Amino acid sequence: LNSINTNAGAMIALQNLNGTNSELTTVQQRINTGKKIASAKDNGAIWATAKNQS
Amino acid sequence: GKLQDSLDAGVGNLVDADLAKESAKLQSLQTKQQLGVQALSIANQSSSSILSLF
Repeated sequence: LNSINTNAGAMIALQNLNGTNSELTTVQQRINTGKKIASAKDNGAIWATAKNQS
Repeated sequence: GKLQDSLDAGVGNLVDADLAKESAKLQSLQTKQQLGVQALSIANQSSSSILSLF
């Protein structure tokens, strides 16, 4: 298989690249907020406990 | 005279800030804003890698 109409290897490469981009995004977001649990999207239970407790 | 002193001390207890905690918060927030500027500078470059694809 070596057709010009498709390219799976680029597809898996793009998948891995977007995954790494998402990881870097969440890391830089926790860097500039200084908090592992910035919002309810991060982890709802401990975030709720933190809001009530604070 | 003693009643005036009591009223003025009550106003002071009611409004005055505690500078000791302020001294720690100042340095913590200076480091925090520096980290935030660094993270935003890193985040600004997300589109720079796209040109390498072409």
